[PDB]
Amino acid sequence: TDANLQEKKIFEEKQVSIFSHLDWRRRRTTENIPKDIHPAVIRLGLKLANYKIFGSNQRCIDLLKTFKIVIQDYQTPYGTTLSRHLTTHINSQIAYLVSTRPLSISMGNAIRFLKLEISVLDIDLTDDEGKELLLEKIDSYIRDRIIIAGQVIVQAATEKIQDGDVILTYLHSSTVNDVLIHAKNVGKKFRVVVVDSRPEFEGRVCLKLLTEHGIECTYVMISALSYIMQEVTKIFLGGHAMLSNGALYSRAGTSLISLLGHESNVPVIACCESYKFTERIQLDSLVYNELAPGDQLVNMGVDDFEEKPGVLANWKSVKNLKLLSLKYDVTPPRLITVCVCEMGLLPSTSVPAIINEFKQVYA
Amino acid sequence: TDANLQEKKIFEEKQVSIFSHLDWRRRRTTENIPKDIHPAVIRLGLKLANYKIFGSNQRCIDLLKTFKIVIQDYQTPYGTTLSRHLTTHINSQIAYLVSTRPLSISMGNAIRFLKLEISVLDIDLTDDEGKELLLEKIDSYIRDRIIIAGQVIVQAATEKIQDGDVILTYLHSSTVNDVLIHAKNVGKKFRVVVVDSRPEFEGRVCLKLLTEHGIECTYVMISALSYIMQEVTKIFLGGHAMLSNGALYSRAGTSLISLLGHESNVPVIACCESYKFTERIQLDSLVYNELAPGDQLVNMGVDDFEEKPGVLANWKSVKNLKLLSLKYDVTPPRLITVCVCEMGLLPSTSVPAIINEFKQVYA
Amino acid sequence: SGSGCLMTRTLKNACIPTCMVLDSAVSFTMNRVDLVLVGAEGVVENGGLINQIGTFQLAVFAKHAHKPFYAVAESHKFVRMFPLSQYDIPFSRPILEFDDPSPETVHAIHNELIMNEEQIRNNPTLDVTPPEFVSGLITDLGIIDSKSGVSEELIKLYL
Amino acid sequence: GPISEFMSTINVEHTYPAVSSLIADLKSRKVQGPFAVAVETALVMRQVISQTRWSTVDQLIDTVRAVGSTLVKAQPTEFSCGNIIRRILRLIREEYQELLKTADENEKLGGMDMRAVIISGIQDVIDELDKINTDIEVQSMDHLHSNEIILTQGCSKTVEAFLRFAAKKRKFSVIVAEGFPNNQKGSHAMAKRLAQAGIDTTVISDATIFAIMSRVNKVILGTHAILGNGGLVTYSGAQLVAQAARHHATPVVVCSGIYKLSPVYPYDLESIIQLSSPDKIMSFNEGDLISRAEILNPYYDYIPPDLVDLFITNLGGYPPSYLYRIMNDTYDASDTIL
Amino acid sequence: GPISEFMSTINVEHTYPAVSSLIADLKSRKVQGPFAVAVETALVMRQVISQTRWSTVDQLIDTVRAVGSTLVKAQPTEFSCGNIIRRILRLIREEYQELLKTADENEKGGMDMRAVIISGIQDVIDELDKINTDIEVQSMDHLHSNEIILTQGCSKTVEAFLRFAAKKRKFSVIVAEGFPNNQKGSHAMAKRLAQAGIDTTVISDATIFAIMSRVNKVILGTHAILGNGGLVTYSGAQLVAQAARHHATPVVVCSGIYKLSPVYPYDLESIIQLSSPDKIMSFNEGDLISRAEILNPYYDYIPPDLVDLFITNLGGYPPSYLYRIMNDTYDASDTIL
Repeated sequence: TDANLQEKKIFEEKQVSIFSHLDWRRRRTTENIPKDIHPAVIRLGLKLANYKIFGSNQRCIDLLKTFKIVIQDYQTPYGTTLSRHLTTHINSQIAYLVSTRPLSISMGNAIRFLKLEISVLDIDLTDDEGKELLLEKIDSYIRDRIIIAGQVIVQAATEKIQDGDVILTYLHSSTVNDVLIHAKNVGKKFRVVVVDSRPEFEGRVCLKLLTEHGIECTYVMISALSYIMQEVTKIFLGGHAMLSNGALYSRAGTSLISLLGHESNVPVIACCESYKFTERIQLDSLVYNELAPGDQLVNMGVDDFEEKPGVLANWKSVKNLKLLSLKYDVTPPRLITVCVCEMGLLPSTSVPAIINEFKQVYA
Repeated sequence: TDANLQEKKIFEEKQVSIFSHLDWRRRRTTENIPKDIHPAVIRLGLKLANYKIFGSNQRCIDLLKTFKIVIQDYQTPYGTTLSRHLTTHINSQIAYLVSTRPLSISMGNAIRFLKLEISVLDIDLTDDEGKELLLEKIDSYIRDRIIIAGQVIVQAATEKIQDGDVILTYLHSSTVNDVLIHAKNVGKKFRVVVVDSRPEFEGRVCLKLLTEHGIECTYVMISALSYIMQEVTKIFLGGHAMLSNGALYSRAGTSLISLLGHESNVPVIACCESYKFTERIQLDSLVYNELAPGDQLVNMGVDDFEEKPGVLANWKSVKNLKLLSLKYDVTPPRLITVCVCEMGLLPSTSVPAIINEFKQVYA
Repeated sequence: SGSGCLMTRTLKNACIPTCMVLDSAVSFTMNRVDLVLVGAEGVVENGGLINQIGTFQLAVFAKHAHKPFYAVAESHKFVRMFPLSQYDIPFSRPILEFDDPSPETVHAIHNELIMNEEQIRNNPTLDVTPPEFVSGLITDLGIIDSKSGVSEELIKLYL
Repeated sequence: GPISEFMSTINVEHTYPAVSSLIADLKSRKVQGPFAVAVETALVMRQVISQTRWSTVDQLIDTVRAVGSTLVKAQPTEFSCGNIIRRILRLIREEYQELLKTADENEKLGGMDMRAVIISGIQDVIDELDKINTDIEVQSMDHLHSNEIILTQGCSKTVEAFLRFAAKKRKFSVIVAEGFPNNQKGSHAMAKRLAQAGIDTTVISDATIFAIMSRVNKVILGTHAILGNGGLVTYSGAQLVAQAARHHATPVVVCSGIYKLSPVYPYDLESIIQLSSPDKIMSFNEGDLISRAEILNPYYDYIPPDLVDLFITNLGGYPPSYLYRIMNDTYDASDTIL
Repeated sequence: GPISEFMSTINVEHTYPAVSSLIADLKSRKVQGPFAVAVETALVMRQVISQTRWSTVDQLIDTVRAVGSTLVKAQPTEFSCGNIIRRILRLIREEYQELLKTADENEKGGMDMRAVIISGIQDVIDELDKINTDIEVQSMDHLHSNEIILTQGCSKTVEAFLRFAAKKRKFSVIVAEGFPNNQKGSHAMAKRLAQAGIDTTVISDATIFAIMSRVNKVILGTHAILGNGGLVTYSGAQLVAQAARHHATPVVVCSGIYKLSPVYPYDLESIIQLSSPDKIMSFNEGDLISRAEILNPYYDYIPPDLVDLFITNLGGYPPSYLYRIMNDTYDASDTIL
């Protein structure tokens, strides 16, 4: 690329706008693509930028079982051995795989794990030797950290549900959906509240899923929160990641949900999985975030961009007027009453210890 | 004043710095004063910029006592009666005075009052008839509005003092001193805490006064508030003005006193006088305020006049470096427990109604 | 429980000044206190507190009156329970139920018109202090203020 | 005491035609919003006074104090209606008592044809309303300052003209949370207008409020009405702004007219908030859903008065603990209920 | 159990001369500050181990567990000393235990681990001359351009913290001269970073509330941290804390970890020392100094529930995680000396 130039503009993008630093640059096409790139990565790469309702957790899976194929189809050159070169190959994958959409925390941590096990294997094992354990090491990483922990959480989460509750979710969290779905099958008596928001109404698909199991549900937009919260008794939240201070990191309205719940004295239950935890720490919801294109706001009506001649459609060419839409915010711990990880129901502030319970397992 | 394109220069003084708008322009010397300036006004204008400890009350008094001399020495241009022309003369006195120090609230309200009585004055009188009248009105103002109100506040103030108390004042409020000395003269058994602060340690003179009446007094700078407040049981503050929202407007360190007092459960008592109430309001202590030259804190050490220099003597010519010192800051009303006006003990939020009692049932 | 009188004597019996306070007027006394100290009848995961009813009644005052709050707990009182709110705790009998007044007709130190044993039973015997109000939790393991180390030490107990 | 007991149905339509004509448009929401209600509610009574027969004065107040009870029974939530009425009741009894004393001014010891002044008194308040935005926007320069970051919601025209005034001389930035789903259209228009006014305006989703409040100086708001307790009956999604602002120690500022002030007390909110059609929320097409779920869409939010920090009025800026004094100087406690 | 109950003063002065020398310089403030206390403490203990005769490790434990109790009796408030000690004690018992296990290979004398302990001590020394470098890095993950920072009283750790970010990003900072004690140093700091191209604004120690309205973050460098996460900071720092809490402005602390200590703040009146009143009132007002009560606190205390994030030579962590550093850095027995 332009190299330091395009890497100096970024550090010039530091001025008045409190979003001057948020990386807007994307690649939604395979135009001018490099050749160091495996096909299945590209499909995944196009999946990220174009899928909308996807990837609270499914990315890490879809990334890993894709990674297997990469290493499977990989073969080391005759000169150097395997571990001396594999990372550089994978490093060239993620670089592309970033310009499609910035990494999640669930993905980033897994990558940080994979690069480790690469550097620790013994050289005696040959290619067909070295590959075979990685898949198991990966297939285990999937079953141990993701799926099982899910089933553990779903059990533990459904545990503290009581017959007669009225519980509230917000924008289709595949984890929390599995909870309510599991809750119905055990015969728990309750009903659910679904809060949707603009732009891409990620919540209606949760309405579909829940209704296809016969669940008394209620669909109201976020701006009506002050109303419906009186009905609610419990609040469940599936997060993108939890922070070292104990803050919950999820999509835009995740804060207001926790806020009014507190000021209405209902609990905020954060269902998140352990590997999503991060030693990262941030105070305001603007230091580290990820942007969605503001064009999607032009859609005035209740559908994805289609027959929506918004009066803003020319904002890209109207000075002093620029739209935006974060898709992640930072909710402080004072509102979160509890996080439920496969290590059990823990106080959100108890996160960073759990991370330290891994560096012991890993040397 | 080249013109009021220098006021356009003020319109350019709205830049990044929070204090860009705060007026720094002063005239602390009689260089090139205009002709139409009364001598006894000059002395005051000099007293303004150079005096310290200039109590907000005494200024209003010394202003009025000076104003009488202006009118008493005033003679209208005959053929044009008094009321038609008096204001512009006086209006040319204020415009000078403000260039020595911006008008206190204790003065501006008096200004807006006298200018009123000028307009309402009966034309069918003559000069020696007219000027003699408002002199009594001025004297009546000083009798009713301040001295009596002062004499009422103190009595009502010391009423709520209890034997065994520990009083805390800060930076010499002539009213606050006036009530403290009364407390000793009625045999009230107590002791006083005196908080001082940089730069011009206005609190020493409060210590001087109280000591010359023999009171168990305690002198500590404000950066020890966390310590001393445990001993304190009541707090008394004399304000520069009280806002219609209920906020108290006094010297820069007034807020932390009330804050630390609240978080230590001591009451905050605002002894202020009615004529120092204002219809305006402030959310930040920066929008409406007045400054002091930053040089005055260059002198490190315990003295002010004494030529003990510092490491910042070049700050005027060191870019990205600037010293400042606001003289006043607001104080949110929820920290003020009571305000002591001559209308009695009132909650600070009841201020704006009292102002209406003046606007209404009068003219 | 009326356990105050027992606590009163046992202190007075050890030559220290006492002054009983009815549970209705603790707040009026807070400004006079310098420290608040209560026992523990049970400790949950989140740092909460299970003690005799009215324990939370105090800690809110100490909070609002800006006075510290300490609770003494022995290690063997920790429990795996994790109540969400300040209410969801397993309780035997039904609690705080009402009546059904059909249309009929059945009929300052007033010291003898007190709630009968029956209607007293309808009251709960335990309240719960959330961890935000426990400035300090003292145990045989030491003093624990984190209310996350409460859990780490807890996990260290349940093998 | 509604009029239906005093006067029947058809007779009202013959002597007071616009009344029953209005009530139709008032329940059918042909006329809605506070301003549009007030102006119409006024000139209706103009014709009423211009076409009524009466002798004394207690009978006259008993008439207007009766039609209003119905005229507010149509759509009570639009408090702008009754507010015009309660002020009118004082307008005559202040006029009556004022002229009752010019009689005994020198009298040594009738009651009609004072309509034109009452009409002129009525006509006055109408001229005041077309002024309301004008004598409010001038208060902006006492607060808004350059480089400051502002957040508002919806499309309150009063708040619009408020900012644009400062925008002419000083330049700064604002943040527009679209009042989804109801205040959507107007919000976008306002933002586009704010741009041409030279404001670094940024349109955000309704849910991005908490994210940017961390670096927001002040928040400005324009309600739909203010109740007796100082509570705000505002368009949808405002409690999000308030709670997020308070949680960030951000000062809340309300720039409302005074006619939207009403002393009715918020006994129960469930009888206050209204709900438009769910069409504004979920498309009619998703037929499986609308049958299997309960869908609601309100456009009224309520915020308790202990949240706001300042009101901007055509009279001036005043703290919430002072609104009562405006009431007794504008209404009469006899006319609280109707 | 002080050393006097184990060795006599002359013997202490003979075999361990630098100890009594340091004890003198301690109670007399010849040495001062947390850092300078720490470095000199270990250097003393280095020579101690370098010049001592013993056999068992249990007796060696009892020795260091005694001098410290005496060394901490000198000027306890400078907790930096005792923190170094308890670190060594664990550094022994775990080094002993790790060497008690290699010898248990199949055997189923026991000393002269000297130079290792010295090599372990030197590892502590070289670790300290580094905290700033280890801390000034995490800046770029918080401070951004056009941000507004408030900070009081010439904390060296905080200085290099900002100056690092100021090399690449440009932003503003408000400095409140920690009057009266931190006066001189604070002005120097302001003057220093002023040259580092960062908008510097020196204020009175009292205008804190006025500007907190438009302050993004606040940053503080303490003198010590106690077992409950409380902060023992230099004079006049509770204001800015309480000023921040009232404005929802977050509070961050950039401190090395050696200042952390598990002493529990039972009574603060036994913690906050008091310096000379000369620093706030001249000797001249003889009428006043005889007629009133003058006090000048050296330190200030803020409770942990006001801190929002810590910055350490290890990383950023919330206060609730602090304990898990102590158990990973100290041993529970060595809380009380």
